[PDB]
Amino acid sequence: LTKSQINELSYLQVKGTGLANRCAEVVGEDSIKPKPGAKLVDMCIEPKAWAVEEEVGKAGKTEKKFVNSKVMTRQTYTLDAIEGPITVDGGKITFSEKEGIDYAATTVQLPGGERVPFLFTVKDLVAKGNGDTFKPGFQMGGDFNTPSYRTGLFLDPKGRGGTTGYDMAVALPALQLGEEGDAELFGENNKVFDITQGRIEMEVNKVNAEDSEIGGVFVATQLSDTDMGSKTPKKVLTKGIFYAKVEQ
Amino acid sequence: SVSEGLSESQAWSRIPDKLAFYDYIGNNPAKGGLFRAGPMNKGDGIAEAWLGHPIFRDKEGRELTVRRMPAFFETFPVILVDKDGIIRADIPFRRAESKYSIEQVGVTVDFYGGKLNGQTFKDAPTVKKFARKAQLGEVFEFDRTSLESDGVFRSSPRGWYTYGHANFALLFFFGHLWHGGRTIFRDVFTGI
Amino acid sequence: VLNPMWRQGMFVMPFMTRLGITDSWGGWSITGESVSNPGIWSFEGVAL
Amino acid sequence: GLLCFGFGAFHVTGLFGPGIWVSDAYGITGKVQPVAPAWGADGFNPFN
Amino acid sequence: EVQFGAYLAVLLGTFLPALFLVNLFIQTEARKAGKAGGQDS
Amino acid sequence: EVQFGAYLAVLLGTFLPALFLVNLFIQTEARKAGKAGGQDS
Amino acid sequence: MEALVYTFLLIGTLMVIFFAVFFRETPRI
Amino acid sequence: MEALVYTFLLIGTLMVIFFAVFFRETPRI
Amino acid sequence: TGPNPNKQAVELNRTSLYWGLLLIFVLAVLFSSYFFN
Amino acid sequence: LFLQGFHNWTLNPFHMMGVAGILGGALLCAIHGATVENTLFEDGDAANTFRAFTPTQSEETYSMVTANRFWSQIFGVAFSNKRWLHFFMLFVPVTGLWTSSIGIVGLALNLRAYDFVSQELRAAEDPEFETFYTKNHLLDEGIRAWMAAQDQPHENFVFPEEVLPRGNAL
Amino acid sequence: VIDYENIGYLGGSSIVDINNANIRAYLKMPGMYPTVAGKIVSHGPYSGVSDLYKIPGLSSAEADVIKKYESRLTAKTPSPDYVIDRINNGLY
Ligand code: CLA
Ligand code: CLA
Ligand code: CLA
Ligand SMILES: CC(C)=CCC/C(C)=C/CC/C(C)=C/CC/C(C)=C/CC/C(C)=C/CC/C(C)=C/CC/C(C)=C/CC/C(C)=C/CC/C(C)=C/CC1=CC(=O)C(C)=C(C)C1=O
Ligand SMILES: CC1=C(/C=C/C(C)=C/C=C/C(C)=C/C=C/C=C(C)/C=C/C=C(C)/C=C/C2=C(C)CCCC2(C)C)C(C)(C)CCC1
Repeated sequence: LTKSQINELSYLQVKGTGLANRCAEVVGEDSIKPKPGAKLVDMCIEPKAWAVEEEVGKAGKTEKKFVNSKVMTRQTYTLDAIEGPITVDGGKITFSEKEGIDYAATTVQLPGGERVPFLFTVKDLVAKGNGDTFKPGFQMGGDFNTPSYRTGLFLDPKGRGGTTGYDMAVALPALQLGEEGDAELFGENNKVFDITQGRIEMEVNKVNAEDSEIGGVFVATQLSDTDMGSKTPKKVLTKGIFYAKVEQ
Repeated sequence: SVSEGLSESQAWSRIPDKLAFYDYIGNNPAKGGLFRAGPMNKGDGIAEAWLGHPIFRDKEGRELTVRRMPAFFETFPVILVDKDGIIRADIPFRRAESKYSIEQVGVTVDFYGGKLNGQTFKDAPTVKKFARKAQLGEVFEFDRTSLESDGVFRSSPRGWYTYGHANFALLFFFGHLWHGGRTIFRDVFTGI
Repeated sequence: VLNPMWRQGMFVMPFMTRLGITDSWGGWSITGESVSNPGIWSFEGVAL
Repeated sequence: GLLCFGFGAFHVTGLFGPGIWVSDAYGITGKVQPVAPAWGADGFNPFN
Repeated sequence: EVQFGAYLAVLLGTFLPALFLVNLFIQTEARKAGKAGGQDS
Repeated sequence: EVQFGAYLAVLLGTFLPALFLVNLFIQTEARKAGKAGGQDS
Repeated sequence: MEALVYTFLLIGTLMVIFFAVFFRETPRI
Repeated sequence: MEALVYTFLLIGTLMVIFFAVFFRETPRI
Repeated sequence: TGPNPNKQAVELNRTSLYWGLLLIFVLAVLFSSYFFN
Repeated sequence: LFLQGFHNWTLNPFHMMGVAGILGGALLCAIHGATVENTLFEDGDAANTFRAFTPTQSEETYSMVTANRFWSQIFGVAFSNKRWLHFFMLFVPVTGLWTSSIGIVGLALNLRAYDFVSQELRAAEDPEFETFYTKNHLLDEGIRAWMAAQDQPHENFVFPEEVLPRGNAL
Repeated sequence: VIDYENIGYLGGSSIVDINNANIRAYLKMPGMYPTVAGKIVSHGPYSGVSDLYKIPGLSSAEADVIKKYESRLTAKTPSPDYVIDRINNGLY
């Protein structure tokens, strides 16, 4: 249902129903032709399907394929209320995300019991439209970075962390007291925090001009979580719908 | 040895390895666990050689000493104190507003009389490594591969004998009680 | 492909897969693909 | 005999069953499928 | 990971006393059956 | 070097049949003693 | 591999409990 | 460590042999 | 339900016990090394 | 709290035996009292059943048969021997206490059942493994570090704020 | 990281880094904690101390009070695990 219909519903009528994650649809395909200096006040990114890059053999040959996977977290994945300034460098629309709820912790489980947590985020996005007027058939694209899934304040089960916590494994004191002490354990004692990169490609669809709202379908591929450098991260492919409202 | 007149390095190099090995917490009988089976060598590995006595100095050329962990504790923080027992440096658990970190207060080590005799270190991570090593007795070189030594201490034959025999004595007190009572009450021991 | 059932010393699994048991509750399939909601007649269901 | 007839007609021919495991001559692409009976001399071919 | 000597300790300490007790019960019942005349000698 | 599962195989295969046979002999003797009147019931 | 030992011990204890309820000495007056 | 098992088995067999000679059923006529 | 008329006893001589013990121990001696490999 | 923090006394199996014995003793006391009081015989005419008893009595005041049947139908096993019943009541708490004492004698030499080496390792080489056991270890470290300064004034322990282990904002 | 190099500039010492220290560090300098330290910690990385004065919006009074303590401030390389926690370090 569209935003004009959800605004009619009160909070009591919505709680529990599970439509808080849903993105409002847009009707009445039209062209916006944004005035320079305008920006997107709201923006909801809802993933409809998740997949993880994996190796699987079809007929005796293995190749990189994206296998589907069910999400373990219940109804957290959707992003909303993203704002960013639209500009025109050479007659091209650039979203340039600036602020808003754009990260979302999400865990997905592969076939075979493997659990792959990842941070579904759109941060420092730079879109590059194929023109101007947000009109049926528009495409944005762009790149973004993904922060560390765990920040410096997180503590490992043994009490080790980056900004705080033990620098070594206190449970094993015999690893000390030996010239080259805890080394094999240095890979896990040392907590590193690196930002990854994500590629998103957004295609616009039916656009309402009266309410100045745009909707469409996006495809994103983001790098998964690395447990503070302990494990090599995976590759996550995601597709779904979106919605955004432009204020001029 | 200093009083008779000798360099500090050669003064410390005259200390026998056996005497320094006694001053190590891995040899403390009250340090192992009940179900940590096997000999001590299974706990740390076979001792190879003494690493030498480290000396901790700060920018003002003091002599900081690492507070040795007591027998009760299994995890003890690394704390460096001067001759009058005042904190001078440590390893912060939360390095946010720490005013006693080993980097803010430059601390250096100078090993005397051992495998590292005459060597000194000024770097930050290595000073921390050696502080953590020297927090528990002297520093030694171990072989953690001959027996697959895990990272955990174990107890002496002293502790094992004491434990077994104290428990046996405690049980035999009960045995004496029961048997003496049975001797005294022989006639009635069949029914009142 | 390079680590089949017979390579891992499985003795009972081949007899289950011969008659038609391929899916597993863990989501994987012996024929490589992935299974969504296998029924009761998976490996674990047969064992139970 | 009743059980054997039922297994052959329903659980192997796939009339009311998953079928049996059928593979290629070199074991590259094999999967479970119903098998039609062979009422001929080739029915006694052990590999048929 | 775990000590590979426990296996022997756990299994022997479970089986040997259990068989000892089963032996005691079986011989008690056999003596009881022998005392009473019947098909059992 | 050697397989660490043999220990269990060798020790169990030595002890369990031995205790089974000892059980059989003990119960046979107990039944024999019970059949003949005497201090043993 | 010790999960097998733990499971065996628990199931054996449960079986012993089972035999002590339905195969007990009947008390007679 | 298997030398202990081998020695135990051999000594146990020898003990069984010992018990079968000096603790045998006496055959009577 | 009732007292089964088919219940008999079980016997084993001491010579049978010695034979069984010897057999078990000798089998263990023979196969121990092969199991250890 | 000191023994829990420094020795992990709750993890010691002898303490587990002791608590089992003590709780079983309380269980036995309550259940025997209730069973005896609820199987009394009709030995009076008043609602107060306390006055229907005389110390110089020969016959039994409660039906052993009925109690045995009730408990065998409810639980599955029941007592059928008063001597064995009361000996069991004697035996349980005493052996619980003896096992606990053996455990304490073990602690006196720091021979404590503190760590599971296998789990400690497997947690050390992988920062994703977690059980309630490791959480208990963290609690022990916290209590030890925060309690030592005031518990042992003769040691003159001085711990700066940045040295004390603390979790997040709390 | 197992050892951040710039520990002393996190607030322990008299010199404080502007690209890593939390807002609680700007409490030794009077007249700076609210409406001034917040602006510094709420904006992006700075290559040098001079980059503070271009901070958008920075009022004059804020510029003056920063110039008063310009000697104590220092600029180091940003670190993600510390820049993420500039506004709310966690400790109270
Ligand atoms: C809980 C304590 C306790 C109890 C209830 C008993 C009970 C019994 N013991 Mg006994 N016993 C005990 C501890 C105990 N024992 C200890 C620790 C020892 C080691 C020395 C003995 C050695 C012992 C022997 C050798 C014999 C008994 C015997 C007996 C039985 C006869 C009663 C008797 O002679 O008492 C014994 C009397 C006492 C235990 C009381 C002693 C009180 C002393 C004099 C107080 C001294 C105070 C001290 C000087 C203060 C300074 C100490 C300070 C510096 C710490 C009876 C079953 C006899 C037996 O079995 O005959 C059938 C027998 O022959 N006991
Ligand atoms: C509802 C009953 C039922 C069903 C559907 C299954 C199903 C299954 N069992 Mg099974 N099983 C059952 C009861 C059942 N079981 C019972 C009661 C037992 C205990 C005896 C077992 C013991 C058992 C074992 C031990 C094993 C299975 C296995 C299996 C699986 C493979 C079946 C297979 O290859 O069989 C093959 C069947 C045969 C080769 C039988 C051949 C029949 C012979 C040739 C008959 C010849 C004589 C005949 C009288 C000739 C006269 C008739 C003629 C004139 C017409 C399959 C999932 C296997 C497995 O994978 O484990 C999970 C396995 O190893 N089962
Ligand atoms: C002897 C002949 C024979 C044998 C060995 C099999 C064997 C098999 N058939 Mg099959 N089938 C046969 C004759 C036979 N069939 C005939 C004659 C027909 C025609 C009706 C069919 C029709 C048929 C169909 C339509 C299907 C099978 C399927 C199967 C497979 C799974 C069934 C199974 O494991 O049962 C094992 C059963 C038991 C061991 C009986 C256990 C009984 C106890 C009381 C438990 C009862 C179950 C209970 C609900 C489980 C509780 C736990 C649960 C909640 C997890 C198995 C390989 C299925 C398959 O392959 O799907 C992948 C399938 O869909 N068969
Ligand atoms: C997969 C699975 C199953 C997972 C579970 C895994 C798991 C959690 C395992 C742990 C389980 C396990 C057993 C751990 C406990 C281990 C432990 C601490 C063991 C203690 C061992 C031990 C030697 C303790 C020493 C102390 C000791 C002797 C304790 C015994 C306690 C005990 C048995 C008490 C009796 C309890 C009891 C219910 C008695 C009821 C008696 C009864 C029916 C009386 C009723 C009754 C009353 C009358 O008055 C009359 C007249 C009649 C007629 C009559 O009937
Ligand atoms: C495995 C194991 C082990 C080992 C153990 C052992 C080694 C044991 C031994 C034990 C033993 C080895 C025991 C023994 C016992 C014996 C006995 C108990 C005997 C008795 C005797 C008798 C009974 C006698 C009789 C007689 C005769 C014969 C003749 C004359 C008369 C008379 C009566 C005298 C351990 C723990 C280390 C570790 C873990 C595992």
